[PDB]
Amino acid sequence: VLRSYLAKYKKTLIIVGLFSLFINILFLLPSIYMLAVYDIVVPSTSVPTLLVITALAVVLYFALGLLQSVRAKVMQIISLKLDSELNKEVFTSSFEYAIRNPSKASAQPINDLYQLKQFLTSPVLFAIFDLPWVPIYFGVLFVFHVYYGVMAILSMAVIVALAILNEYITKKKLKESNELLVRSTNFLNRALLNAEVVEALGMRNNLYKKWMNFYSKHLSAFEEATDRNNFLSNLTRIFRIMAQSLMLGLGGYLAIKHEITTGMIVAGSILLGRILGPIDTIVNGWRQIGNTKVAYTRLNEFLKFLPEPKGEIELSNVVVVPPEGKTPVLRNINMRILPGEFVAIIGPSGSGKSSLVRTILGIWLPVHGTVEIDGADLKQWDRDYFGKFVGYLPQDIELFEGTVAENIARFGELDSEKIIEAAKLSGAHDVIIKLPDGYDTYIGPGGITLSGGQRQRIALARALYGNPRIVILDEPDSNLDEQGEQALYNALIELKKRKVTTIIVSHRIRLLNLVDKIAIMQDGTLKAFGKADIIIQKLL
Amino acid sequence: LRSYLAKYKKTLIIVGLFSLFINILFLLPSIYMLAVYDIVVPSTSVPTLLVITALAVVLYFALGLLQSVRAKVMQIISLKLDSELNKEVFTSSFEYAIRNPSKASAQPINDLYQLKQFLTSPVLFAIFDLPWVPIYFGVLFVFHVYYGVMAILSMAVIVALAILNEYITKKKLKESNELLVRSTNFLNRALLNAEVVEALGMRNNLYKKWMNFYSKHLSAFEEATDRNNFLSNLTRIFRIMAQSLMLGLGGYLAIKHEITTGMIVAGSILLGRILGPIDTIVNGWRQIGNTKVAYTRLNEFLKFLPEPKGEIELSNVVVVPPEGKTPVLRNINMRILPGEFVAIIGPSGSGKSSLVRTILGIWLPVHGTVEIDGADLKQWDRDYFGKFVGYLPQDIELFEGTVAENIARFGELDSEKIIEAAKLSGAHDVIIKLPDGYDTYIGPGGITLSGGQRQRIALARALYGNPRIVILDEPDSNLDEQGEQALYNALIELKKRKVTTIIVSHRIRLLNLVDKIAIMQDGTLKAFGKADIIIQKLL
Ligand SMILES: Nc1ncnc2c1ncn2[C@@H]1O[C@H](COP(=O)(O)OP(=O)(O)O)[C@@H](O)[C@H]1O
Ligand SMILES: Nc1ncnc2c1ncn2[C@@H]1O[C@H](COP(=O)(O)OP(=O)(O)O)[C@@H](O)[C@H]1O
Ligand SMILES: [Mg+2]
Ligand SMILES: [Mg+2]
Repeated sequence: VLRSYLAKYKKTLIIVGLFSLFINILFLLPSIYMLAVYDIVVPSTSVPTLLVITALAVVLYFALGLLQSVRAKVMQIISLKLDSELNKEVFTSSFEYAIRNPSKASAQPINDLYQLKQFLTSPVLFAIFDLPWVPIYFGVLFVFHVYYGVMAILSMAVIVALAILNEYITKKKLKESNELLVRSTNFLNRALLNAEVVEALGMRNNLYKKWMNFYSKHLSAFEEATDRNNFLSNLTRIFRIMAQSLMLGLGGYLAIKHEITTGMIVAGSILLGRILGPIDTIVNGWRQIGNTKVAYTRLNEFLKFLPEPKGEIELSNVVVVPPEGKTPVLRNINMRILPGEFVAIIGPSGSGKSSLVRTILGIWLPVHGTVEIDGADLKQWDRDYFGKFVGYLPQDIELFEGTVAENIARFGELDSEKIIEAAKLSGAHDVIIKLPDGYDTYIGPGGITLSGGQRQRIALARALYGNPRIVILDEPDSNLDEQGEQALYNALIELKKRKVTTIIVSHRIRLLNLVDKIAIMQDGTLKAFGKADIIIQKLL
Repeated sequence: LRSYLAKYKKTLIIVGLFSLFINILFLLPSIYMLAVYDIVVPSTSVPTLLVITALAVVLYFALGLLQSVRAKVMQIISLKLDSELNKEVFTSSFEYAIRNPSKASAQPINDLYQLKQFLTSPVLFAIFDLPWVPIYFGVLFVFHVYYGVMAILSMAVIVALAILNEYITKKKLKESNELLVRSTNFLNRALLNAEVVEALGMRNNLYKKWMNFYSKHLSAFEEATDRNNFLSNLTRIFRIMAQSLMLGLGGYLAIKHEITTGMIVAGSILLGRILGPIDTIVNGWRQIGNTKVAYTRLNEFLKFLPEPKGEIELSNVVVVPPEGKTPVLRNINMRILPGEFVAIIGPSGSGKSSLVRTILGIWLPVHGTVEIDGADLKQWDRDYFGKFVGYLPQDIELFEGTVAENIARFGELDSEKIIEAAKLSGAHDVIIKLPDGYDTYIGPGGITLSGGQRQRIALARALYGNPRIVILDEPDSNLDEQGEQALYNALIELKKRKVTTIIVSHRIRLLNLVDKIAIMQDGTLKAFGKADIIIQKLL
């Protein structure tokens, strides 16, 4: 719905439409200064009247240019009010969207938003705004004589024809050529993440074959598109010259007879170059209209996605299907984790324990049943506020581009106090010291500039930042060393004495004692969930 | 460097000869205009009127052709340029992204797209007409002296406005573009971690951090277009006004005794062609601007361009990671004999993965040598070398595609070979339970798989091809009891196959199989000796 309405809010298009008209009227001046002169050459009044009409011409041209220059700065502001309102919604909606549709997710909505702003500022757009006021030119050429604009009609029927033809032989190629370019871009982006192994196992040429299934199909569309577009963009620019010259052909064949003023011989041809003018410039730069309309529809779809916790968690009749999953990954999960309770989630890798984690948090939505936090049904909590009360350390850690302090603070306001205790609790503090420029050390995208073991320590501090009521650690011991594990162990102990409801996905036995309740998963179903001492019995 | 590939082509002289003829053929619109006034003086009969018209039409049908061939050629020039640079950009991006992880993106492919667009665009044809503007200049002044002055004193005005347009946008187009890419890159990188973002609700927080790039892009995109358009507007109106002021002098010179009768218009027409190209240039200097950015960036991006028995040896090796000033490996000295196992243990951050990444030749040292069997400072072509090595990185780097493909390193799908590799790694047990097991669609990186499953497959890829050297960088992170048991069996079989295996792990079981052990600390190889010795001294 809002897809069109966000651009529809700007009603200045009439204010520019009304305005475009006034521009188009002054465009007659070069043609007025054509007839006005030959109505001065014959009467031979060179010294005075020409120069007034010259002054008239120059002055009106400054007025012409003035009424034409300010049109541009309006579309620019239109592009900003367009940008500012869409800018935030694009960046926020993308994160929520890239979880429901992880297959298709990139910064393309920005580049397309960028592509639109370019269209509004582009010269081709104004060439469209000049067209709805062409019937004025169609008239002034006809009021002088009927044999003239017959060419104007019959040339328009030929020029408009070529412009229409340019679409239907490139509409099917460009829309394809633009898209497959994005697929090739994304494929390379995803692959470049794994550049390390690609170089290790030298499988760059092997991936090149795989990459060619998208790129070779892009070129085949780009070649035909530009070729056919160039073929006809040339026919429209040259027909502007021939048709103008043919006006002299009939502007002489009918001017040797005094039906036409001796000066109107030329003025008639000029007006044709302007009736057929915008269409020429349109087809010449039709790719802008192409890619900005392709970029339009692309940014279009993307925008269609638009108390205090105490510790009780509950799952009732829960079935979860992962985004783009087809098959259910969690089947009939029934569990109630009381406040301040510890929970170890053990089991094999096919179990779906990270899925139970992701659905308890609310990352994944259950297709059946409900997830209740503090009895209250989840999805009623605000995503932005609910985050300050929960802690999360995923399996893939997921640190961000920024400094250590920023990361731990979830890129909130850097509270030198809050950050220290978070690092003191997680034990991350003793690692963050060693960094060149501790706490202020720059971490590359994802955390590439840091050891995975170090990353997880810092990733823990972030989880325990601001003393959350719920803590979900998903295999926080992967990549950790002896010290890092001792740190995690201490954090759990202190956390248990603070009475923080915690869930740890871990099979490390040293921490299994302080668990109270173990949950066993198997084949996407909750096989067992009871007191830890009771589960450990059943496990021997 | 990039230009030497453009300089390869000498067809630009054919562009020269053709563009030359175009400038001659562009005289007809005004010459035909003259031919009209020469019908009038004699009132030469009207069948002759349709004759010169017939001449004009047939001449224009040739004008369009010699001008559309340029479009047919420049179009072809862009393709043979692509096919020469296409693979080079793709294959180097992986090398580049390891040396330049900060600027690691698919951008260099996008810059290629921008150039191919520039060769096809109408704006480029305007540039090819400039060096023969003196032609129109000629007919204009040779006709009348006072006309030639206008053409000089006019050209100097648009050229002025055109040069103003340069150094008031040359500074912002570079920035407006550069930061939009870094805003793109930042988002993509940050969008990989959407899982936490949604969990901890820090999207608005990232937005504040992200605006340090986009707001600077907007302030650059805004000012660049505002300044550019204002100047482009002083060029479009000036062409219309300069053409009108030509008739201003065109009329004065008809009442004075001069042969200006009828060419009064032909001057304005020819002038419109002298000021024709530049008008179309400034109207779209954005393209020329962004292509110059795309040109240099892709040019800069392109500036970077027996069988092993299983003996590895490092000597005086000093390694500094990409984009770090400090060394991460300091004077590492060790030799791994063929078929010898090696455990790399040490505190987290001591530089184990670093020692791994340099043995494999991913990172290059600033000092010292990495020799494989013979003195071989990465003289191997990695495309051939990759067949002989197996690698399981800490981050378990799978790709979008089938398990089969991933295990085969996207080589030809050998129905047999994949399974033997899997049966070795123990992945075969796991791969089957997936629906249409061996031909499942693994999402990009393995999002559609449990990380615990991903590491099993990654081991199958490692082992596949019966590699001489096998490096496993912490292959037990996220492994089932069964999966850990599988890796244990895999290592046993590899030791019977006398493979030279380097396992980075501190697990109890593996240290017993591993023959020799290496202890790391502060990027210095603290120790390297027989396992039975070290293990006992770890008490
Ligand atoms: N992003 C995803 N999309 C679809 N299915 C998924 C996704 N991630 C995991 N799965 C499915 O869930 C299973 C793994 O569940 P997971 O929660 O990862 O268990 P664990 O925590 O033990 O690794 C796999 O069999 C896979 O089919
Ligand atoms: N990609 C990188 N860029 C720059 N420095 C790095 C990078 N990776 C690791 N380091 C540096 O090396 C140290 C850890 O080395 P690493 O190879 O991760 O050893 P380990 O794998 O045993 O942690 C860290 O202190 C960090 O400063
Ligand atoms: Mg998991
Ligand atoms: Mg490591």
